[PDB]
Amino acid sequence: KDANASHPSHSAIQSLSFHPSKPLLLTGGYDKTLRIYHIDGKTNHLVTSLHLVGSPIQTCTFYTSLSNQNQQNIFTAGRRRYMHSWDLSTAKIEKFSRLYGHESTQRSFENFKVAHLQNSQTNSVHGIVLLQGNNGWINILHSTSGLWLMGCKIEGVITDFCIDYQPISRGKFRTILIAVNAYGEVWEFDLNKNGHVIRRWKDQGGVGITKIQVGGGTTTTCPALQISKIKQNRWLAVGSESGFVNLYDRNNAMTSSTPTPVAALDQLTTTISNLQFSPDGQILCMASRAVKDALRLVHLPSCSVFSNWPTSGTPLGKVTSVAFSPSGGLLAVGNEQGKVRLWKLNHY
Amino acid sequence: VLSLSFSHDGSYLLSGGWEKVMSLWQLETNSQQFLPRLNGIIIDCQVLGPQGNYYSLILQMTENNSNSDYQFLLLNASDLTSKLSINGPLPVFNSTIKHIQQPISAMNTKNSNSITSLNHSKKKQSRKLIKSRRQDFTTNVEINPINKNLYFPHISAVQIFDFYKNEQVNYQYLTSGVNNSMGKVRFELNLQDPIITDLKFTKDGQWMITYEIEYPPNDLLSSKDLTHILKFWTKNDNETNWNLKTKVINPHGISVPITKILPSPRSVNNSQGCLTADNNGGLKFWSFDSHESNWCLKKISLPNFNHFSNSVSLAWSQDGSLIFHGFDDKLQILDFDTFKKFESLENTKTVSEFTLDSEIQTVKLINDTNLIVATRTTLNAINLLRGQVINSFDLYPFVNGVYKNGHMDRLITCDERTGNIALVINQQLTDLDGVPTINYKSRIIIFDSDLSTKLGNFTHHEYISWIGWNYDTDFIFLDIESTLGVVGT
Amino acid sequence: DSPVLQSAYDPSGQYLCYVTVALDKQRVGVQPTQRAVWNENFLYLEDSKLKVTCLKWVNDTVAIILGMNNGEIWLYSVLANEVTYKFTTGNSYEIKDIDLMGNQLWCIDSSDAFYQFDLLQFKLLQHFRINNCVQLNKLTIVPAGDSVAQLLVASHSISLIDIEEKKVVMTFPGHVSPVSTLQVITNEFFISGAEGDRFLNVYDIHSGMTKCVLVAESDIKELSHSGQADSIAVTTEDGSLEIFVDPLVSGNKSKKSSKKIQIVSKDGRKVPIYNAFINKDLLNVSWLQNATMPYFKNLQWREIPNEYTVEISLNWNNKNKSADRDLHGKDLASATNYVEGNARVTSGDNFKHVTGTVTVILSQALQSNDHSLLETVLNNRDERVIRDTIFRLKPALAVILLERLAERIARQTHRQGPLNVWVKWCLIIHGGYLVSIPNLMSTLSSLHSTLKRRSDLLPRLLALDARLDCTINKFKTL
Amino acid sequence: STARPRIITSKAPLLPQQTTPEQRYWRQYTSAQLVKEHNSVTHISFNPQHPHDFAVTSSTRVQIFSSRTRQVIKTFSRFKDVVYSASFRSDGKLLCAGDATGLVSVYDSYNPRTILLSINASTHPTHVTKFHTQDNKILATASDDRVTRLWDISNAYEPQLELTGATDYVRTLSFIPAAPHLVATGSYDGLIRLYDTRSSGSTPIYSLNHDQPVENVIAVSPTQIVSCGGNNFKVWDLTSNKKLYERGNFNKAVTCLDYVENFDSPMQSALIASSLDGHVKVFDPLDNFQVKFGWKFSGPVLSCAVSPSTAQGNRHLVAGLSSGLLAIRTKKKKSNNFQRMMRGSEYQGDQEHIIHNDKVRSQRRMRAFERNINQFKWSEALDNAFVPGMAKELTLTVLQELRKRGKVRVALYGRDESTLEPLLNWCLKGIEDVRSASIVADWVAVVLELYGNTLESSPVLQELMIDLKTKVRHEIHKSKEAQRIEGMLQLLTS
Amino acid sequence: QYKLSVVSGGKPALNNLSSVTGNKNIARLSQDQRNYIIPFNNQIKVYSVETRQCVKTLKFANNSLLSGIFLQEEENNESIVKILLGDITVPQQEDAHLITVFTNNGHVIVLNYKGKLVESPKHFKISLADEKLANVFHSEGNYRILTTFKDNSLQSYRLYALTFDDAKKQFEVAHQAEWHNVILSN
RNA sequence: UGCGAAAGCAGUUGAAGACAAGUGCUUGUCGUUCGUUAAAAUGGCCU
Repeated sequence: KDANASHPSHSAIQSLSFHPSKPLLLTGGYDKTLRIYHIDGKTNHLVTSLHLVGSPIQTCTFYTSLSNQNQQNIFTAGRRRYMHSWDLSTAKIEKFSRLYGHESTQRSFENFKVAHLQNSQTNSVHGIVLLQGNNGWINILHSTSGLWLMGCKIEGVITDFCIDYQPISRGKFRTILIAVNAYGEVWEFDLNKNGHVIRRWKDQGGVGITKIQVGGGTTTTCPALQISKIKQNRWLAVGSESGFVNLYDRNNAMTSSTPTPVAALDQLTTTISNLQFSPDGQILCMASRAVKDALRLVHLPSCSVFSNWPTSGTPLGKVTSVAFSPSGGLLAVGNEQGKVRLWKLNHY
Repeated sequence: VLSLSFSHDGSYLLSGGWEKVMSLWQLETNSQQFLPRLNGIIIDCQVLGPQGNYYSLILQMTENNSNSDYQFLLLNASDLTSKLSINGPLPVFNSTIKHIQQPISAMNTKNSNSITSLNHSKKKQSRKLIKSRRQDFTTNVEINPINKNLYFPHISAVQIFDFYKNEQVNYQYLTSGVNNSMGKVRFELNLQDPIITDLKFTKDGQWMITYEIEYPPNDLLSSKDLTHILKFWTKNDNETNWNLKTKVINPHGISVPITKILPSPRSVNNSQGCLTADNNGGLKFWSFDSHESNWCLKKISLPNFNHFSNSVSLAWSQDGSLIFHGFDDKLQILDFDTFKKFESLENTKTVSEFTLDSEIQTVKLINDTNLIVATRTTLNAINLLRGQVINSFDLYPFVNGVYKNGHMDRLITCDERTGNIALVINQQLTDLDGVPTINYKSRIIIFDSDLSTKLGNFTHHEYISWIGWNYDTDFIFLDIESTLGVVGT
Repeated sequence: DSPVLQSAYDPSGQYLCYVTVALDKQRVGVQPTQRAVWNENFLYLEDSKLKVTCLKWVNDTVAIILGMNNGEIWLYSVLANEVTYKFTTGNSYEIKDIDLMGNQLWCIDSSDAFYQFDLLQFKLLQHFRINNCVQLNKLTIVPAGDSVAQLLVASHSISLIDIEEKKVVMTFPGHVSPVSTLQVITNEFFISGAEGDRFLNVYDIHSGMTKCVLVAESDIKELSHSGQADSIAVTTEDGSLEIFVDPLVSGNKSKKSSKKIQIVSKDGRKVPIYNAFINKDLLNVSWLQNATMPYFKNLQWREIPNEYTVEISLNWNNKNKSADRDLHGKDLASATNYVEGNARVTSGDNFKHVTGTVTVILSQALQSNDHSLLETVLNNRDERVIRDTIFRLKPALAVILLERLAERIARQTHRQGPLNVWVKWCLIIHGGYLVSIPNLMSTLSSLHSTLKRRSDLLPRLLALDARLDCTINKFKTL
Repeated sequence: STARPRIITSKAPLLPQQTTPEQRYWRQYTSAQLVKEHNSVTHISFNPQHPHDFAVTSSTRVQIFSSRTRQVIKTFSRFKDVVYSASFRSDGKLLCAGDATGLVSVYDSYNPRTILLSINASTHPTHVTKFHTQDNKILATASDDRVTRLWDISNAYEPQLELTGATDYVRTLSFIPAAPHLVATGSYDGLIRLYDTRSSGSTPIYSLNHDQPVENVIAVSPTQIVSCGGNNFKVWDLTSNKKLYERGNFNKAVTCLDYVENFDSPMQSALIASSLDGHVKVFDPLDNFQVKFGWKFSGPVLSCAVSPSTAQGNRHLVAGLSSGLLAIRTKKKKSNNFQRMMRGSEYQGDQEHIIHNDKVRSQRRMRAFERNINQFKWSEALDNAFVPGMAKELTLTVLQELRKRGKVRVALYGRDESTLEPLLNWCLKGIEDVRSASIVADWVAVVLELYGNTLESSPVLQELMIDLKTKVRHEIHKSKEAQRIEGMLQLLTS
Repeated sequence: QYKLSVVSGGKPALNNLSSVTGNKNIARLSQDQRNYIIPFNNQIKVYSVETRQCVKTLKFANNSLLSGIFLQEEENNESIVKILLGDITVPQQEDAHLITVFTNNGHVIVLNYKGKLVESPKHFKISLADEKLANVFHSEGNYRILTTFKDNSLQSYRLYALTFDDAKKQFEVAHQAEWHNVILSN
């Protein structure tokens, strides 16, 4: 059953998120309403909904703290110069509007991600909010304090970024910011070492890049429930305006500094606006919001598109958001008509 | 810089001081973030929580020179909005109470102490308390007739205090001073914000009347003259804020202060008038005219004197026929309708002027029959119908030069339903050598309306600054330790 | 539909066990029903195909017995949050229904087989198939003391079965649809209801005859009965709860519900009831407040009227108030700023509320209140003209002239010079009339204040004059 | 923390004759149009219905003026002699006009070509033609026969009723609003006669004696009527048969009255009175018929009218003068693809459980002096105080705020002769007024204390000091004169 | 017929009597950070951080021990110097609702900030000779005290390692360090 | 500082010790004591 068929939305579904440990799906869009649904597959009811007056939702993510599992938040942002955090533990809603000297580099909060950072002075893990800004800037803030921790600048027009984790020891890990501009040059920063650059490389082929996304390990889409569950990501995907997706195997791609992709996918002909991986990384879901029914599922490591699905009668619509379930093997596709359709992969 | 603190990981510095602005310095990029216009100067900063998600500040309100007014403020880190703010009562005592020292600043001001000034000022205040004849630490507090809320005038603002919850309802500025616009530093600390010296409620509780003095800055032609402003405020019982309806600038003439305010009985215009008296010997009557939708000066008694005295008290009969005006040693009875002196056609056994031994401090009309007059020496009861003094008591060994003029009305209050009187007497505890020490003791005596018998006699271990009658059978008193007690049935 | 698949109160009704689907896996939760904390602990079924078919509480350690569709019957200890033991029937057929009486545990298989297990020895004591009993889905145990001798099963028609003979003693005509509820309300009567049927049949277990038929307004989901068989509660598909008060004691053939209970929120949304509980003078109802959160209420069903609606508070269009904020949205620690707004500013000296002559035009302008003719008269500046005009003016109009001149002098400061000769001539000529008239400050209130401001400004002007004298004399000598 | 307080403008104690809200309402009738007619405009009437046009009677012509454009849209010129009164029905479909030949001609309201009815009411001139307000079938005509006649519109061959008992020249009549049986006639002998039409009607049921010849009668309520004649107007109660009030505010005879209530205004009811001295005045029936506003015109005002309560557009006050003038014063009254992309913004959250509102509302823009005082730029704020076109109250507020912070010397530091002259040029005007004089004295004296040495060098500063000296001497003389007159007032009052 | 009583009054107690310390705040957040414990001159007030209401007030007048220590009429020098979360004397206990109060003259009081007060709270005294304890430090189950004394208006500091003897049922101090002529300390 | 209306009316800041600087001498300073009632480190306020 469709996820939001019980309580319809009044706009395109700009963002979808699954709770890390609960059967909850959060939808957000330009109608300024965050809607949380309990996902049964057969009833799919509405847990709650919150309307933020004057604040459209471009991106909204569930966050669950790695230290305390009772600390649960919803982080929400649109074109505005602020950001909202809803404490899910009357609603407790804080606003992050202060950038501690860097408002010139951050004019909007719409493109953000939430990650885990180990401070390594006390080996304590806290969440960080990474905001894309102008002039290649990414501003990284504490998720509770809202203080400006650090900032990483790449050259050229920054188009996307993502978070990778690398385990160092027992109970220790490092966080890497992977940022890509429109040319194809990719920077990798070590957030533990004051945000200094680990490495820089170039996307082979590489023009008009819109999306970058790691997969096969702990991602921002699928986080860890404890520090020992943190794994590195096997796959990296880069998606371009032309409809091309270059797919890199990280185990061989970290060495070259001009790596070769395992595959280059041209099944879609419009701009790649959604890249997602399964929690195991066996499926890469690539999608475009420019035309109708532009969603493809790619089997890895064979790098081959599935043939029987999707179908000429599949009601995908103009796919604006994609979410994978952490455990259930569900796929939620939110489109421009406000519908979030739900499917189950029977293998998972 | 009065307060310094670090974050836990040490990348940020919290600093605060006389500017009432809290600064967070990024120690990497040397850029700071401000939270300005706090309620007081920052004497303490702390970062709290495992992730530093709280800021705990201690803020002192240095506009009050009499006491150390601390506010404890816990701030949410993300919003920089107050999770909690904790006060006590904020009364402005007439003089500085024991062991209260002004904080250190760059230079010696009225609000602050310099580096050199602190050690001398502690000694000077201590030996002032030991040696000086005058010990006045009295405040004026109001009780709202509707809410039973205690109103403390705090210099240029008013604090509203919920008595039963022991908490604060509101804090509202009432003057046009510099106030919360900026934090005064260096020579700016010598500026004086306008002082609310009187506040009263109409019997209905719909109107609040505030009298204030605006002080000019130094080194000008206009540095000598003082502005006196009388303001009338209203509010609905739903909202908490008061709204300024009427403002009168120099209400008794230019540079003539108002000594006494007395709201009218219910019979006089549904308790929507007041009666203001100045030190030249003049009365004025103000009343709410609905057609003008404002307060209007309705009656005037001209001063017409070269006699200047701050010992002014008023009383008003419950039917509103008579006004008892005590000015210096004289006490007059005035008919309200003519607003002139009372004259009788028979002119037999009816004297409207009373000449007394010393200056009147309080006039209290208990019922229509009994009139208490407190002088600098004696406390007398006069029966108006009889024209005879019932009994007089000697207050001279207690109230000899201790209080300034018109400050015993803070100490004497009266019950209106049952007619009982409360009187409070403060005594300094003396050492075995004979030198009067710091410590004090207070006695509360509850008298009958005729002052014939003492219904109650209580001792309290601390100086009592203000006793007032709660509007149902209770007497609320305020210590100098900011505690509040009740002497009631 | 309903997110809760299966639910059951314990005996004494203090706790509720329910089954809900989380993504693709079922889970079992237990919530206390009395108001006087949430239970976050859940029993997750790891296999996606594995489902709970039936459930039954156990009256040392409280436990719930859960039949599965693989053919296993799990005894789940609620405190340890674990399945202590899993009974198996040996066949992969789903467990249609279960019942317990003391140490015995009886269950019916999907292939119409009977299995008796025992709890303490943890063994399958026996299994058997009885002829003419097929497609069975309800089993209950007829209480004949501590010893168990009779089972009551139902496919669509109810059979009474003696255990040691393994044969059907008595058969009852049930329902056209499969039997959904089968309970033993007392030891001579039992009750049966079916899927999609509003009717309940009460049968005598010895006579085999139908005593009565109880009818609900809608199709019946769940049934509860008090211990004395003096009240029966049913929750129906529409979400209401119907109470049949004293159904056994006796128009006699079919009975209608005595009381009806609904739950309506404040905004008007109907809230369905699943799984009520009834006892002596107490009734407990349950409903889902959020998507999958059970909430309970206790009622005294004897005191309530025949049609009762419970009003519960739900968040519909709630304005998200904050403890730290006020109603306006400002901080509570923040002080209220000083604002004048539209306040009238006044002073204390306002004592309101306390040939060739032009006297003809002046009088006409004063009577008509005519500004243009008054200006035409006031344009004349000859002292003889002014004096004789005011002399010929009536005494009453002089007061009006003084008022108008006071207003013009106050509003226009440059006319204070020329208009003062009119004012002074009025005061000189009409002085005696002004003495005779009373309330002179109230009538001439504008004139008094206009003169007061100018007269009050004098010492500052003199001081500034002296300073400017110093400076001018100094640079003049220099 | 606390939001910063806005700087409060200095408001001095108020002066006499402040702006009344009724004046603020009535002075919005600002745009004026004067149309010259061939003869005196005797009657002005408004259409009771939409679009609320107004009919104007001149010699031998009735003109319908549009309310939207204030231009004439219809013209009735069929009348052989001078036409006197023109009026509309309550529904606004018919227009009745009275002629000097005794004719009453009833036309369609917007069709001057078609004449539905023509009544030979009298041989004497018919000065009044009115339609019954309650009944659409009745036309009341008053002529110089001293007889008023009620006609049915259907059969107009004979008068349905004739009302007599007037000794001279009935030239006004009115209908009481609640009672459709009552008719009031006002005549030049001074008696307002009330007739009950259900009775005989030859004699009035009672009469009300307005001593001067009654020019006009109007009914402002079911109980109260207002009659004007002579210099005054009198408002009477009908049940008590006694006058409640009389206002003689005029020089010459009051010619016309109008009444309008529930129109969008501070004042709920208004009575408009026009006289021969060129004055049209507004009176408030709730406030004891006191005087609120007035207009003066170029000549004797025969007629006046105000647009009705339900105007729902421009509002007019119209006056018709004896000279032939008519004066009107008025109060004025992305593609589909992109939209489906961005459609969600106009939601407001009706179906949602919780609504959270912390959105920041825009405020009024801070002025430059306020910004500089906020940013602690005292010299820049002093420079921004004196700029051409800036209000004198605001130039006072900057000085008072700087004085209050104590920044007089700080703002005055570092000034040369060129930067000192705007302050002194404003102080030249600031000495004269009473509100600013003390502040000007403070600032000028601080200027003299700081910069007294540069006077000996700079010549222009010496000229400014001498000019301000002369102004100060003039103000001292004015203050002394005011103190002398105050002493004279004390002698007279005492 | 008339009875005096002290009902409602507030003055937050500050650790400013020492006047040499940098951190003057005694109020402490609880472990779950839902309650804020603030000393007053007449009581101890617990606030709910989430609801901004005073949940529980431990008034000195209601308890005999608290009135015996703080409200002594002879000496007003008694003031709460430190509040420590949990119970110091009992190890290995959660002690969610218990706090430990250290006064300047060495009294140690164990109180409940939730629920009704115990009629006889756990009360002890630290053996201090001619000293006023200015502060108390906790770290990983180890405790120290910093005490001011006088042997110039400047005072001097002694740092004692503090232990609790379960058998002796008392607090014991060992002289770890000493400093003289301390102007300021953070 | 004391009293007094706001105006005013009377009254007053002494020692000691230590240190610094200049050159035993001179001067200043005081997180010193005792006695009397007695300016200035380019440093300005959030979203």
